[PDB]
Amino acid sequence: ARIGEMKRVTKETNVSVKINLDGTGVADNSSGIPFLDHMLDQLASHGLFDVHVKATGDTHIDDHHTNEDVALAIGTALLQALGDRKGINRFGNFSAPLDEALVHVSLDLSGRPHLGYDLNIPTQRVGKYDTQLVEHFFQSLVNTSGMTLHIRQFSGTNSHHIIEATFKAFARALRQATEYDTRR
Amino acid sequence: ARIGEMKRVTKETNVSVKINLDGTGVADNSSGIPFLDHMLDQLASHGLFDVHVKATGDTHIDDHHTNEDVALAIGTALLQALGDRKGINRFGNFSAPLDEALVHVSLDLSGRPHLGYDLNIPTQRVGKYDTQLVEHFFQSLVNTSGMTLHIRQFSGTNSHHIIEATFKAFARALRQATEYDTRR
Amino acid sequence: ARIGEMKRVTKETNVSVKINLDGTGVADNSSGIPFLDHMLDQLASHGLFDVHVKATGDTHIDDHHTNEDVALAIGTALLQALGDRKGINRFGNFSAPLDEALVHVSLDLSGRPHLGYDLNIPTQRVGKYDTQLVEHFFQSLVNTSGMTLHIRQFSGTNSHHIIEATFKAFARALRQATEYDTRR
Amino acid sequence: ARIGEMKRVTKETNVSVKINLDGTGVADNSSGIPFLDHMLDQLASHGLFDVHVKATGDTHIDDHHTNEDVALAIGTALLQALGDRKGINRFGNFSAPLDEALVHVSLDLSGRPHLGYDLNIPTQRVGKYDTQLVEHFFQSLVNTSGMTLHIRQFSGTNSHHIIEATFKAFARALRQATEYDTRR
Amino acid sequence: ARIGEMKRVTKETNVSVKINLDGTGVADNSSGIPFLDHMLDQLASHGLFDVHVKATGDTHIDDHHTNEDVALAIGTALLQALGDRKGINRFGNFSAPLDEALVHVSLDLSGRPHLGYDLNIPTQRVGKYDTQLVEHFFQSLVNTSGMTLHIRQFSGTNSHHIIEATFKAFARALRQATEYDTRR
Amino acid sequence: ARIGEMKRVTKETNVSVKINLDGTGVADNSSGIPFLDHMLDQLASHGLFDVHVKATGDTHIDDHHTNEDVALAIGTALLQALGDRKGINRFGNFSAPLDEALVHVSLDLSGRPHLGYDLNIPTQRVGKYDTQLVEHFFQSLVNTSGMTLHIRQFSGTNSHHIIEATFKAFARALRQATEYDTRR
Ligand SMILES: O=P(O)(O)OC[C@H](O)[C@@H](O)c1cnc[nH]1
Ligand SMILES: O=P(O)(O)OC[C@H](O)[C@@H](O)c1cnc[nH]1
Ligand SMILES: O=P(O)(O)OC[C@H](O)[C@@H](O)c1cnc[nH]1
Ligand SMILES: O=P(O)(O)OC[C@H](O)[C@@H](O)c1cnc[nH]1
Ligand SMILES: O=P(O)(O)OC[C@H](O)[C@@H](O)c1cnc[nH]1
Ligand SMILES: O=P(O)(O)OC[C@H](O)[C@@H](O)c1cnc[nH]1
Ligand SMILES: [Mn+2]
Ligand SMILES: [Mn+2]
Ligand SMILES: [Mn+2]
Ligand SMILES: [Mn+2]
Ligand SMILES: [Mn+2]
Ligand SMILES: [Mn+2]
Ligand SMILES: [Mn+2]
Ligand SMILES: [Mn+2]
Ligand SMILES: [Mn+2]
Ligand SMILES: [Mn+2]
Ligand SMILES: [Mn+2]
Ligand SMILES: [Mn+2]
Repeated sequence: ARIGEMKRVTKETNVSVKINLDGTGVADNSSGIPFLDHMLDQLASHGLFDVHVKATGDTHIDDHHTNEDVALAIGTALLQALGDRKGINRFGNFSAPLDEALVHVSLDLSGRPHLGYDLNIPTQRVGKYDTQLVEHFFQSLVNTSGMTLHIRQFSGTNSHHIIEATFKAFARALRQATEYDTRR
Repeated sequence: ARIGEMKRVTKETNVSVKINLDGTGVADNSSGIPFLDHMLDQLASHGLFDVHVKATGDTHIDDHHTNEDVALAIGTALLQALGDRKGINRFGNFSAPLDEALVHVSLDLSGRPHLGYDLNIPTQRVGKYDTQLVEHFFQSLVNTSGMTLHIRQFSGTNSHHIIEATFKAFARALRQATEYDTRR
Repeated sequence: ARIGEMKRVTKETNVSVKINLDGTGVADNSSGIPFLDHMLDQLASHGLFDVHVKATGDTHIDDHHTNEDVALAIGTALLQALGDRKGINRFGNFSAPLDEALVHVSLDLSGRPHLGYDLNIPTQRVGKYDTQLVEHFFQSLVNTSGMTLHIRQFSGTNSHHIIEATFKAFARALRQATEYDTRR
Repeated sequence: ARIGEMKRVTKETNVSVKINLDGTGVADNSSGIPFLDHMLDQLASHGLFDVHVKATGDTHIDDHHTNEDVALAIGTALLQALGDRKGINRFGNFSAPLDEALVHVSLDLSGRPHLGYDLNIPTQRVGKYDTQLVEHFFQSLVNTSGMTLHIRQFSGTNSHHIIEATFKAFARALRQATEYDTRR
Repeated sequence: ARIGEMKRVTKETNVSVKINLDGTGVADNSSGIPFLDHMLDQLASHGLFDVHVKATGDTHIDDHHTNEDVALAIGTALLQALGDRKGINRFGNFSAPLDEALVHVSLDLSGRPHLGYDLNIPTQRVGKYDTQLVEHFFQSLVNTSGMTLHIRQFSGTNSHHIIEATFKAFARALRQATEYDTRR
Repeated sequence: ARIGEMKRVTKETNVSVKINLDGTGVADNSSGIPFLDHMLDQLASHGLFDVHVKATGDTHIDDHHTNEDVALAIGTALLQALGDRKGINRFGNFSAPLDEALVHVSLDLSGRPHLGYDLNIPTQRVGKYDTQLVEHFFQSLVNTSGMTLHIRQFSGTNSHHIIEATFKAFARALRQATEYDTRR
């Protein structure tokens, strides 16, 4: 089983993260940000990873520094879990709906970081969560993990539906790229 | 008296609902969402139904899952109260103002679900309540009850006035369609 | 083997339907509408289902009531064949060409009905079949089965080619979503 | 193992080609055109075919006649390797990135030739290779093999990145369509 | 060492301020406004001033009166610390980035107050802090200190990044203008 | 003296690089690309670094793979030379002309990679060198070194003048950011 780990402490935040790439979908996510915990459960449920996050930070300023440090920690742990990368599929591709929304995702585990982001989120807040932090989460994840990632919206109107469909399609495309390629 | 009931429990919410179609306007509505309780009182007061709702949920994420599960429960209870549908008017139609706002409603108790929605709500929050949830409430209600519904705005500026006039006109059109047609 | 059945008789039509989700591609389709029989054979041939339809109706008015009642019967039989839905893939996705035409399909077996339809069919009749009935067929199927469905055109000019490519891509995406997920 | 062969000699060129559809990714490509050799290596590496090309021609006029005759020879050898086409998947579909570029490919091994081409290459030369020859290569390949092919660009800026991503996505979609379908 | 002081009490607020122009970067900032404390720490860290603020006010109306009175107090203390202004550089100029944002600042310690402000902040709230108060802060500071100030945005998208880059560039330009000019 | 080193060998290229941050302007640059050697001499001459590059590659395809691998090696060696980064200026800023051209540069040695690129180069080739490789050079350098970089054109017409003025302004801004800050 490919298991990666990371711990990071600064003057703003304290973060611990653990990821299993050959899991059964166990989730235990307790950051300081309740809506982000709901999205990280989708990564376990539709990708079948084991995911565990614990974090405390400076949320009386805002949620920005806690959102950034958690995303950096997940990228580092994924790069440690993958290792040599011998014998994997390496590419993944999927489109996923939630009622009237639909999002398309493709990625490549290349060693070269890049983000292409093309979403149109029509409100500024979902509950207490700020909607500019969705794009900042994915940009910090690709910088520490070294992946090429493209995200593109086909339709949708409700803001809760659009974000949750992104995290569903991302989970299924990442599951495809990390599985072993039994050859032709 | 035509009385319908429903109870639904999931990992997000716990909901109980009871509706009387031949009532005197008794209201007892205690969801977790205070502005939605104020709108459900209009359904009892202007339609003369008896309406009772009790709900608890996961409102520290947001109000979305609690708003959706309550609406599904009301649609199921209405379909159980109606039964065979022998001898009713079946169609209803009404327009209702509140100061400078005016909304037109027509519906048909057909067995075929459809929503046509045409409102223009100019702010994002009324009190703590999110304004995209008005359209999600009516879409969940027509899917479990099987009704054809059309809603169209003629004028209006204040957001509180526009939503409360929708729930007034809906109540008077539903009262017309469920009453017995003493024949010509 | 997951097998679903339905019989419906009204003052307009008489319909019998049977579907096997673990089939070998046996087709026996005899509605009153010859072009619709040719499309239902594609569902058996490219999805590997067993499909059987028998229908008579009031085709001297037009084909509308017979087209609607057959589609409702197929949705009910699919919902009975699926049952609990334990252990399936649940999502499906595919794009299919026929000469110069190309159509993209994605779906989710959710319990929440919705149709997104985006085709541009350039003539009014193919043989004797009316081209507005393509959209009415898919809307009746999602209302009884409870599925989320999105259909989108990428290119194409000939009307026979565009409709037949829709039914090919739909068959391959439905085969993906009903198969058992041997886990990671 | 399905192996196809072809030899063609005219007053312009001399060409020999050999392809294995059940290979391990062995490449030995020596045409007179160095950039085209680099693209043919991608077909072996990402599709897992065995590919061997040897060619000499009249490259002091230009590269046009050598580029056309090699493409015709590959189409003939693929049609000989496939034979009866009993029991294959027959359809294939994939999207592939390279940094900021992304291209979508779908195809069908039908017996009816057609090309849909939609790329936007922003310079006239990559090294010594002329960029109008990319479209001429794919048009000659579909005429001798008899396949339906669609190619469409989603993003990209660098000319080397756009062409190499086309040959990657084409390789993965062709691998899907030639594999045996173990039935449902 | 050039040290300036100020105390101001009204029926709205109570404010105490102390600034050292020849400091080592010691910060002790406790206003009633948490996001403004985070920006005042940047003034100590990148300009190497010693800065100390203590304030209480009427924040149950809003943050406006507390934001205005703190800014007036800082301008007065800077004018007392500078004194005669013999032998200083008097002018300062700097451009500073933070990820995708970039802001240009130039100023002159002239005795004539003026503000030129050209920022485009795309949301209304960062955490609890209102974004119209950024411009009101700088206008009150130049009126009591008597400085000419110009602020201009070159790029940027995230609201937290744009404001924090303004306070970084302002700190480095003010450090340049208050240092002693060892002559040519 | 802060000295960094790197050696990288792949199936495309062979590269060796050495950089001194406290140098006297000694240059010894022998890649396979003659115009790129002329630009690397500007980095020694105007920034006062010592720079040494040796490379061989696959330039009969094109110059792309050799241009990319050299840029990656320089970024790694700079990150090794900097180390802890205690006591440096960390920011740099400069604008530089060459006849009718003028380019503005600012950067920050942050640990977070980002490139903003805004040039308009009016021809496709300068000598034998391809002009799309200027942007690819700077993107590979910021990914291995972890710097924030912004480049913006103010005027210019001749292609040789525009590129050489970029490399002059970059050299003077990097010299500023790596020097020791004798404190205030
Ligand atoms: O079981 P699902 O994966 O379909 O989860 C849907 C839930 O009800 C909830 O996550 C949701 C419903 N609408 C937005 N979010
Ligand atoms: O008695 P009414 O039905 O007219 O209720 C009006 C109330 O004052 C209140 O519901 C309201 C007034 N304006 C918006 N809402
Ligand atoms: O064998 P296929 O699946 O390619 O069927 C094609 C048939 O010839 C026919 O269905 C058709 C050809 N053009 C439109 N329809
Ligand atoms: O190993 P890869 O498949 O990612 O090959 C990338 C190579 O470095 C090279 O083919 C390339 C890099 N950029 C354009 N071409
Ligand atoms: O050390 P820095 O000056 O780069 O501070 C950056 C911090 O992480 C934080 O202030 C920040 C990061 N993004 C916005 N704010
Ligand atoms: O001495 P300089 O730095 O001005 O170098 C100018 C040279 O003549 C040469 O590099 C040049 C002149 N025009 C373009 N390049
Ligand atoms: Mn940030
Ligand atoms: Mn949800
Ligand atoms: Mn919902
Ligand atoms: Mn009211
Ligand atoms: Mn109808
Ligand atoms: Mn046909
Ligand atoms: Mn030709
Ligand atoms: Mn290449
Ligand atoms: Mn004021
Ligand atoms: Mn910050
Ligand atoms: Mn490259
Ligand atoms: Mn020169």
